[PDB]
Amino acid sequence: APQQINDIVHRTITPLIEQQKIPGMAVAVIYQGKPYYFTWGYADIAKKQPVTQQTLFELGSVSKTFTGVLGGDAIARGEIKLSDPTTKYWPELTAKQWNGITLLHLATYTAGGLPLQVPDEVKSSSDLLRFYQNWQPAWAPGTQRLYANSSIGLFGALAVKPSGLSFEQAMQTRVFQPLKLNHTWINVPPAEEKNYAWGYREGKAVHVSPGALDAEAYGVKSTIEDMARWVQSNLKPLDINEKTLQQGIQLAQSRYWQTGDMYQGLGWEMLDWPVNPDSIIIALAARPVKAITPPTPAVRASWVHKTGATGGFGSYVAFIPEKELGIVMLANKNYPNPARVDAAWQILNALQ
Repeated sequence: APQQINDIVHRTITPLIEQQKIPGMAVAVIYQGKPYYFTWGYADIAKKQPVTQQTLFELGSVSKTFTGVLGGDAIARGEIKLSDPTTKYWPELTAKQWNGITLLHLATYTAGGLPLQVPDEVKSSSDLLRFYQNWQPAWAPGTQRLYANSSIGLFGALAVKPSGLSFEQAMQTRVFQPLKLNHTWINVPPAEEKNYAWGYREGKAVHVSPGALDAEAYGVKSTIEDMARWVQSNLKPLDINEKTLQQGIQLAQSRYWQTGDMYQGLGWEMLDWPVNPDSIIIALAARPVKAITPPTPAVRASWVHKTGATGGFGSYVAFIPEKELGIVMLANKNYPNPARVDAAWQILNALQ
């Protein structure tokens, strides 16, 4: 643990935790490819359980990076193509609006305004079918980006259909296990409950609620050690032995669409490096997108990132491949995104 790293980390995080009233936090910095870990505060306030390197946090939308890489791995296996119509994998989707919507549109939030959330009343597979059949697009496919769990969540479900595996089995077998993410879960097993932090919302201890497409969009829980390993795998996919997984990582960091200074990958979002935090940083923001035709392969000089939240948790991951530099920040309070990005940029800027 070089003193430069200790110093910038603690000097940035301590006041963050103070200002944001975060009960507990874990941070990993990847510096020249090696991880360094830091923890503060409480995984469970009532039971006075500390955050440790083994504490599980809800990743929220950072889960989409796993879905994106799982989908990439499926493409690499020749199981699906991003150019395939959604109806190839769900022929029961017969409503006319689906003509022209591809798996690429689903993965990148460009299907034409699918909603941020699947409604709470949607539980069964028949309920879900009805939901997508009834949805009325605001826009033609591939014209506007609207961040949507109902969009990437559907991508996740369809992407695994040819494999025969459940989404959780595919993710375990094809992503978690190969990468040795042995403390990363869609469903937290009873044996690991001792390590599962409570989230805190308005001072109340909360965990994520079950929902349709939860696993695919927002349901991964993980430790700071596994998340550091996830960042290492994404910083250097070539060091991964499994050919289709290596390829899938690369596909998830390709640039499919541009809006402003940002490029949409599968799960991951990217900006050209160098970049200031103001350019890096609303319940709904509809943005016109330009297609990148054809998509740009993963650019090493990029700030690659994803913010994530559940009711009680706030996470952030960012890395720069050309510099072998990265950070994961996991907290059991959902605090504002700009504060996450500022802190990450401050740390990585100091080390870069």
